[PDB]
Amino acid sequence: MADPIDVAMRQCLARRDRSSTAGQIQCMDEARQQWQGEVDAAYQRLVKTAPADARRGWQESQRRWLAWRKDEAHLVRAVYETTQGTMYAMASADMRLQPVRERALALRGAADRYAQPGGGKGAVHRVRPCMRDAACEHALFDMNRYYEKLRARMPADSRQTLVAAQREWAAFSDAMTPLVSEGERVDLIGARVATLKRFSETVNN
Repeated sequence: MADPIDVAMRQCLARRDRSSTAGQIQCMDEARQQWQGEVDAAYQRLVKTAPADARRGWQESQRRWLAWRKDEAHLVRAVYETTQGTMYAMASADMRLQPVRERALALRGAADRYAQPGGGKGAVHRVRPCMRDAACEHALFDMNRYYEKLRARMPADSRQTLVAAQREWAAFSDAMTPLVSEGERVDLIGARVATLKRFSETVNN
């Protein structure tokens, strides 16, 4: 079943008074704010129900997530201020929406797993090097490939915002590795690959 937030956004995008580009973006911005409320609520359930080791681990991940989001907004602006047109304005709005949605669903999945009998066990596990897992190694390889392509295509002024955003993303990624499955670890990297790839196809020097 679709989440009511996404059902509502769908209905919103169909509104007579939201057909303009500003109206479409406003629907997405309203959805993003609602997803941010679900981030905060799922994080609160998690802190109240998780075992102590996982609780501190997730608290660390959220501190790192927030710091990344703060600087990633600067990177989003630096990329899209070199663009023109409503296709790019829409892409930028979706850029802002999806990571909030993603963070909410991850927190929800953990809080649901910790809430049932047994599931709290094994919440924190040891960190194996990414290079043992060909899936992780391939995703990392692509990430650094698109990172370098993006860095080279950006105006010299904003390169420091990519450096800063990516560094805090990686610290967020590291905080998450002990708390999620190897598959989710790979998907965290794959999601960052897709963001950097889109940036590299968008920024205009």
